[PDB]
Amino acid sequence: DPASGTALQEISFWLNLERALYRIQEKRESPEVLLTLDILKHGKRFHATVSFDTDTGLKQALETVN
Amino acid sequence: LKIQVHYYEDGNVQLVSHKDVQDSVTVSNEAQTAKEFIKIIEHAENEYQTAISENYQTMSDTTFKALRRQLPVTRTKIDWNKILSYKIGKEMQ
Amino acid sequence: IANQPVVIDNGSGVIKAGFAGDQIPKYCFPNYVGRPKHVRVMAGALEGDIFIGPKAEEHRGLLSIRYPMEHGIVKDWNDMERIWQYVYSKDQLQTFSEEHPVLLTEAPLNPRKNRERAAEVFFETFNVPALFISMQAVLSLYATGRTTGVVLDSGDGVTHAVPIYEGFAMPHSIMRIDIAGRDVSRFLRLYLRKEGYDFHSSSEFEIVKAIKERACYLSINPQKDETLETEKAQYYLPDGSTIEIGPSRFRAPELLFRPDLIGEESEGIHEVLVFAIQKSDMDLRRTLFSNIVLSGGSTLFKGFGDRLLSEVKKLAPKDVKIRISAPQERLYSTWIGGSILASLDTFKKMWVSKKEYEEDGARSIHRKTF
Ligand SMILES: Nc1ncnc2c1ncn2[C@@H]1O[C@H](COP(=O)(O)OP(=O)(O)O)[C@@H](O)[C@H]1O
Repeated sequence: DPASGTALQEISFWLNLERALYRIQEKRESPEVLLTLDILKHGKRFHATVSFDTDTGLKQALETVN
Repeated sequence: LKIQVHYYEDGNVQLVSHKDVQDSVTVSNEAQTAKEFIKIIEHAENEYQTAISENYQTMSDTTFKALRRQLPVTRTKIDWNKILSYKIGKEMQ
Repeated sequence: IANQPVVIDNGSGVIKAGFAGDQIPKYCFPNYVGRPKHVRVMAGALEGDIFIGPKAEEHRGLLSIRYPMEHGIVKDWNDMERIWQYVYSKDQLQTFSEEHPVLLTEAPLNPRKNRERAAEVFFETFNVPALFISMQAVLSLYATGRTTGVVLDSGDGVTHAVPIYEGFAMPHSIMRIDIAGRDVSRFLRLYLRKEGYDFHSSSEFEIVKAIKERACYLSINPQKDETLETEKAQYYLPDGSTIEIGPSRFRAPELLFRPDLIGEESEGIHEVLVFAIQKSDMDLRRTLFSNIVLSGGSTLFKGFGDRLLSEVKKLAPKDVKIRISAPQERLYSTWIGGSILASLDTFKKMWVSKKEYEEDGARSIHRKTF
């Protein structure tokens, strides 16, 4: 709820979401996770690979965050 | 033989046609070419009226199919739920 | 969400399965269930009763092989449950039926109860996340890559022709007769009896199938060859005997082009194609005659395509280019088409979710049947 808590709590909450979604992007961009993605791509299994960026709402969340 | 037919009951429809009849005969005599003129006339007119009627006969499947078919080439209605729900596979070829 | 869709191609004679995205089906075996006939006496015997797959094929003598599906219609659901359960065993998939959406091939014009009870079986005993029943011709054309054309298949229990236009499989032109591979084998068994060689055991009908698969051909002229005495090639049984066939090798797959031999008012394969094409829009006949695709194991006889061309030329109108394609994966056409179809992102919106099935029921399947 946008009015739940005081003003500084909600404002700080949006700030927390910004840096936290960047940390999720950090965990996304590691070479180990990319190695698993390469396994699924090299194994002709496009499902988890395309869903890793589309099914995850991280992209749109990061653009609204930005 | 130009023809103009109008009809507007709850709408508007206009038929405009003509046939450039071309025929010949030697002017043999007067009465002979009178009734022979009628022979060419009865020929072309029976021909033309009949042909016009059959043009009206072959119109659901040829002329209109040049414009808009009665049913699609799949001979079924449209599953709007299918087209909207997912792409038919048009992306795949 | 789940792991990956599993394309289980059914078939009245040979089931075929594997994950979507795979190139060829890695798991294929006959669609029969064999349970022993003899008496367990010695201890340490073959434990377990019902055998399916390679083990049932190996110890073929003990079993009393039966089929649970005939003419694309399931007759026994218990054996089908055990077959599907075997597909998910450690010998074939080594997975669970809870993390995989299922693509399921199915023949046209079948009863509603097949889709309904098959859906109950999957979503209830298997509890699959998503089931999707589809046609078979649509998948075969997707496997060849082209898009508009008829599909002539003849599997083990059914045979039909579907004129497909860009994916919309025209439901008003699907001719379907029930004379396929297994029935050709059955008629071959009758002719073998007339030859003198008797084969009547259930685990011997399979030997009759083996003979159909490696000793029959199709005569170009159906009658001129019947009025001659062939070379009468031999055949080696698994037992080690010898069978000289003779005329019982070309008249046996002749059944597909004339079901009068079995005594039935149905039509041949050629008439199924010509009627499937002629019961369509006159503006698409030339396009359909220029694109015919064969699939199904019964289209593997020698001289099949050539005789089909001759027959269709006798039935098609004059000077219309007839073109019959015949890819090298007629046994795997429906499965490869399933691998291409289920591996797309639109398949997520094309299936039926488990939640949806629990909400509406079987009507949801008939609603979203395509
Ligand atoms: N070489 C062959 N010649 C003739 N018939 C064959 C041959 N190989 C297999 N068959 C028959 O074709 C059938 C395979 O078709 P199938 O894959 O069962 O179609 P579906 O899976 O759609 O039922 C088998 O029942 C077999 O009897």
